[PDB]
Amino acid sequence: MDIDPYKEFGATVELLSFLPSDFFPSVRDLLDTAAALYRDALESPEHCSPHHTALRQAILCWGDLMTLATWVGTNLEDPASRDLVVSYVNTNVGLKFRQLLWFHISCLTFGRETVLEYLVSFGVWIRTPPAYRPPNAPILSTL
Amino acid sequence: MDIDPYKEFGATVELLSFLPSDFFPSVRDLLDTAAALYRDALESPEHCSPHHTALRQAILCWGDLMTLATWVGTNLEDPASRDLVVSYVNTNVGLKFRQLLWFHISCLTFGRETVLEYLVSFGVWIRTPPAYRPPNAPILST
Amino acid sequence: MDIDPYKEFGATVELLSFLPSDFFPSVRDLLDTAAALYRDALESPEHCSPHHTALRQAILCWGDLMTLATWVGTNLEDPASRDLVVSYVNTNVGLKFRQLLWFHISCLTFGRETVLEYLVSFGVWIRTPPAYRPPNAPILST
Amino acid sequence: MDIDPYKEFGATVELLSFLPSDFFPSVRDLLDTAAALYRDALESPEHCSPHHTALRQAILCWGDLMTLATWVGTNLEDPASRDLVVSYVNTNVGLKFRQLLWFHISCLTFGRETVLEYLVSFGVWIRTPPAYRPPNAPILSTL
Amino acid sequence: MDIDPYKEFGATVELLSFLPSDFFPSVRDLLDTAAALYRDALESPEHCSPHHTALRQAILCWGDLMTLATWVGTNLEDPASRDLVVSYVNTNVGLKFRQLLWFHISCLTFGRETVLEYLVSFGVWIRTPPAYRPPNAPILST
Amino acid sequence: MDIDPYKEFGATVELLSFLPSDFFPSVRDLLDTAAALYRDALESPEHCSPHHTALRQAILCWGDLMTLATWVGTNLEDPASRDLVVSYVNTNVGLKFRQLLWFHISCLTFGRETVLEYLVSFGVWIRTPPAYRPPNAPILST
Repeated sequence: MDIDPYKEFGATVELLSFLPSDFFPSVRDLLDTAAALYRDALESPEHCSPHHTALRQAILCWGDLMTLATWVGTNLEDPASRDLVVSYVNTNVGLKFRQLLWFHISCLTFGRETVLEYLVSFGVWIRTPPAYRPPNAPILSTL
Repeated sequence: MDIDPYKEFGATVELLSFLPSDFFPSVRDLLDTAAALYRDALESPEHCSPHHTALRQAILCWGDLMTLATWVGTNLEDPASRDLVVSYVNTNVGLKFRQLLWFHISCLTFGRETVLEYLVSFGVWIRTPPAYRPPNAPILST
Repeated sequence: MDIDPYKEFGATVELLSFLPSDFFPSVRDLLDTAAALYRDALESPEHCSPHHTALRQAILCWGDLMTLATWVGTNLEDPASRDLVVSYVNTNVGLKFRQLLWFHISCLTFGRETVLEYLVSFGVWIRTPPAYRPPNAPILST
Repeated sequence: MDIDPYKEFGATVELLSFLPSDFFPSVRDLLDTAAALYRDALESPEHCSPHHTALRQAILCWGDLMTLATWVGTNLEDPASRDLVVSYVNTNVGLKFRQLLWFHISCLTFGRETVLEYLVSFGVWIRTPPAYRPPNAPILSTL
Repeated sequence: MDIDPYKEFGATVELLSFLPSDFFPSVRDLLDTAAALYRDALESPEHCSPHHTALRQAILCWGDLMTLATWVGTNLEDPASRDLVVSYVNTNVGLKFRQLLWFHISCLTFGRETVLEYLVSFGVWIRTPPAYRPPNAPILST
Repeated sequence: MDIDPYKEFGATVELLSFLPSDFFPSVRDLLDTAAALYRDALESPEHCSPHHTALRQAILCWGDLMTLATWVGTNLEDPASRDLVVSYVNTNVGLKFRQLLWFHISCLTFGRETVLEYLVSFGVWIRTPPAYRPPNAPILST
């Protein structure tokens, strides 16, 4: 299927793919921010914003995959394949979940337009080769 | 942690526990019905209703677990492990999706006002003993 | 002495005698349906309708007879007596509760106006001989 | 289930539990007062008040348990277990039924606010140790 | 090349894929029903609705393939080839016509507003597993 | 129980736990700041603000826990019990009491809104990679 989750809010998979993997916080850090900043809005039953609506489902999906990881880790009889599967889940699907949760959280915190502007700026920044790129990477804030 | 997927709508997990496991349709069935009725509803410039957003997220998540299954089929040479994992993905993670996708497609077709009443009526129906149980189960329409 | 539980509503004991004993659902079924649809209706700061008050009293009384059953299971070593008492609580005190809880949950879901008519229609249905009896018994909806 | 019957009317199981067991009248006395003061209101089909609505069901439940007690007393073949069961029902569930019926009857007679005030006062009174507690216990009346 | 016959109406090819192949009626049945209800609707001085035009085109096309079949029966002496061609015309080109003619006769009788909803409801019905599937399939009326 | 002491002031136990353990200052320097800055306000009979009452109760509680520890130290002859109890009072609950005192003291000095804003700011700053975050961390100010 040719479906893009971020295409609704102006963002796109091509636009976000420029971000290096090291940029995103760890998934546990994103779920820690989720609680600490929006535990009321997430648990409350109002349709606060489409960002919240997508974020709830994203968090639940990550919960399901975490349960899947524990299931393999505790149940599987082969330590080698056990580690293989847990490491496959924690990294490959990691990237995607850390990216989606980060985008939604950043939108809620900073404004959709602000996040899109920052992402365009970082797309410009990263593609420059090191020898001429500025030393300090772009920083995100609404001012 | 304990976010409830259906709470923000008019149904919940415990409320949706009424409907038996074998009642819900196959994920392939739901996917085909979606590709048939709503192929642009989940591709329009902007989302129209929270149901569309939730349905789209459901398609993404099920696509992720489908690609996981294909990857397992390709990579896990051990036939027993490959069979176990493919059975798990389709029998234990498949039911939850079946439920979510069904709740978000019936809502689009008929609306929450009709789906929530259907979920109450089906509980009433399934609760009666087989002696007095109407042979024809309730079905959605209009 | 001879207080009638349903008299203050639109049904009575003799009126509710129409519905067979095996028609009513299990107390566990009714309890689950309640925990699913009305979990705050029976916990809100103040009661909203007499149906809520009566349903809450019914839950308390059934909880009392459930704890009696568990206590009997724990304390009565004599297996025959333990079996007799557990059978009694669930077969002779269980039917009356099944009836009360059903009448107070269907009223909440659909209202007295629909429950009383359903109880008349079911009498009409059950009264006909099997030759002309419609195969599909009447069921509540909307 | 975490349900409290008296919580609707301001009363609570914690609030009423302070009352000593000897305080409540015998269950037969409560059912004698029921008739003598509210036989018309109980038998009449109007929803006079939520107190009446709860009281009708409470009386019917006690009737059912009385039938249960007679059933065991007359039918059971073992006199020892027969007496055991009848005494278990007449005392343990007694406390609860004598308490509930007493609360509803007192509310009907005296006013919900008056009963709550008296119950708070008796909660203060009973918790005081004997050496400093007043000799005469609080008395209930609307004045 | 890829013109869609139903796109200009409220249904499509993928949408009409829900209804099983054996559900649609025989071409003879549809032809007779047409000769019975609409014999002047497809012969009036001028067309009244696009449904009439499309139905008339369908009759012409099916007449062309009927005459092809009769010509094959007359001319192809080889019994095996004659049997193969007559089977093909009625089993592989016959289903597409059955579909088109049915969609254009039900639309005339009941209108698109009723046919499109019927096609969604039948998908919902057929999708449910046999365990909970209502024994009586949905049918058009009024 | 499930009472969060910060629940009233806006914060939560999880929100303050969103900072690392070692970040909070020790009880000693913290109480020295309290005494240096608001002793006259803490000793005054004026409940000028809820923070004053909460802090007043907190220091008294910590003192009660310190007196118990000292009594254990002087009374118990066993070195093992003495060491374990004096550590347990200091390390296991020291973090919680060090975070409770810090919240109130910072709230008084800079204002509650400043502390709430700083908590989220620093919690977000501690989780971003160093090469993509300002080298110097945030600090309270007015």
